[PDB]
Amino acid sequence: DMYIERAGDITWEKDAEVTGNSPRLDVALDESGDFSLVE
Amino acid sequence: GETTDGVYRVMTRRLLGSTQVGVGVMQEGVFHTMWHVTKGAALRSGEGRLDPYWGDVKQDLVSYCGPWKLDAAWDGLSEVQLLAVPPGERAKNIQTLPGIFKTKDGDIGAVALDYPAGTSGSPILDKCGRVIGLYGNGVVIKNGSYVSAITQGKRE
Ligand SMILES: C=Cc1cc[n+](C)n1C
Repeated sequence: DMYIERAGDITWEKDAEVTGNSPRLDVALDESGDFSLVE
Repeated sequence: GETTDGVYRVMTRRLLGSTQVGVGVMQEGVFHTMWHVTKGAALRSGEGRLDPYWGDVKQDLVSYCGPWKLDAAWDGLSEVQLLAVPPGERAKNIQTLPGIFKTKDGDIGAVALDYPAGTSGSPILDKCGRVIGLYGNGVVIKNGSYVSAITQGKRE
């Protein structure tokens, strides 16, 4: 039995921690909603 | 139950203790999360019940109490923020420039940020605070790192 609990407001934070790269990938999406890499 | 707009944890007591299986967005009276978090099951909010209203395994999305309401889209140029809600940890904003998933049916933004499975359903926002999609359905690339699609539904 699943339940939900509030965790916060949805707002943009000025000066949030900035990280992560921006990869460009060729992918396939199957009927089960799974993404996979195309090579 | 609590119907205030915002981000929420999705919990279960089926496993050991109380376990966070994902996250979602309450907006305009509708609860939005990824299909793989709830598997389409009903949810509790205090003493009230949230019933599924729309869902799609392929898109990996589900809405409760009404139709999908989120319709903002990544502009393809600007940095966005993941409002990560990890299990047992405070909600935190992470800013990043999305990458791209190129598919035979078009291109989708993707964020290269790695959080526990229970963070699935966390919202990705633009600079106006609009939800442009949910984090948690993606792929593991060559060097073993996680990249999530920016998954957004259609507002009918
Ligand atoms: C939300 C994160 C997530 C979803 C699936 N995986 C493997 N990971 C790390």
